[PDB]
Amino acid sequence: NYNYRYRLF
Amino acid sequence: GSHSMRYFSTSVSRPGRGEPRFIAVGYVDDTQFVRFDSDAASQRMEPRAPWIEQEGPEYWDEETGKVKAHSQTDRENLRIALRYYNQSEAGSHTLQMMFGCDVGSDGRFLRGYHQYAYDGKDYIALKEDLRSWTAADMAAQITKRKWEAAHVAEQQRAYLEGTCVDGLRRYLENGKETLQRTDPPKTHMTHHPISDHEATLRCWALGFYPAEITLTWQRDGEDQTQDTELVETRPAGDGTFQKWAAVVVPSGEEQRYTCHVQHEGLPKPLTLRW
Amino acid sequence: IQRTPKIQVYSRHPAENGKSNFLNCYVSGFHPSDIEVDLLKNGERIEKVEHSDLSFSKDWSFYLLYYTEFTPTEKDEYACRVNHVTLSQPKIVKWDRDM
Repeated sequence: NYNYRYRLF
Repeated sequence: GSHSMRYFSTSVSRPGRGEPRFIAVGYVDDTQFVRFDSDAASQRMEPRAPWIEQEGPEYWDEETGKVKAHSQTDRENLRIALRYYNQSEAGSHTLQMMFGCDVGSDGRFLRGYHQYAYDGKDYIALKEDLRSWTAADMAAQITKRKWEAAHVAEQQRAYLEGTCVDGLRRYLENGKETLQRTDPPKTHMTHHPISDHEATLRCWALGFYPAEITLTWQRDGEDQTQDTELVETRPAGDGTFQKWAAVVVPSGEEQRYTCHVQHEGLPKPLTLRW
Repeated sequence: IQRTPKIQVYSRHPAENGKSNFLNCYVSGFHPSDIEVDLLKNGERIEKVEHSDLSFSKDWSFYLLYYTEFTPTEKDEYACRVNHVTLSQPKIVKWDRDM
């Protein structure tokens, strides 16, 4: 199960 | 004992040669089970172990959504980095990330990870408390500050203690016959004259799972750390692994040297003499 | 900034002449990821050669396995030829039946 949230630098 | 789930992803910018390629793979322990290739011509998260195909099409519909997402995110992050670092738009740069979790013998949560690396080197990573962040240089603190006003640790912490643990536990039942095995190493020794004064002794460990293993030589019970030649643990293909250790010894002294093997699937550690 | 690859050439099982095997080139610890691995039989490139999917280690270095079914015979010499930017000429490693 992959991650749900992803952020920009 | 314990088990681990890992997803690793590499984005790589190719200026002029087109667009950032994005590759991602998943592991339970040391067995690869899913993948995604931005240049696949399928644009779907694919299976790589037999026991993940039993999952239905809504699974493949979902995971493909999460990992196409993240691919575009890092594709931009490659640009933000070339900004924060003042680099030219003709060079190739690499963005790498890993995340996952480790669980005990009971399936309880043990430790989680969430880290990034720019161009081979530590960039930012989540601490062990899963509360704070560890930036590696000035550019990553600009990002470290951003990610505390956003409470991103809160978010990632929620994934790790919940979704990450939940799904691993599921796969550990789906593939219990492949994933819960321990295969002990078959071990043999080899022997070869370099000159009329010396010979090589090579200690071989074949066909084991999982990958952890120790191979050490001794001379009269004394550790021979610096004259030992020790290769990286390597994959056999079928999902076992190999490793060997080698010493050069003087002709006629092969009896003082011994080679010790430790593994999960070995009750007692082994010892092998020529 | 950039690390050279470590190259191992070997068979899945010890080399019985006339019994089918798998020839492996494992490459590990390199950076950047961009790399070329080729298998050679008595010099010539082996065509149908599969490889694993880009993965990396606890320390951000990359590894890859390149492989091909084959049957070792008495007169045949194999090798692995690795093309990476750290190398000025592609490094070639001969398959040694006891390595």
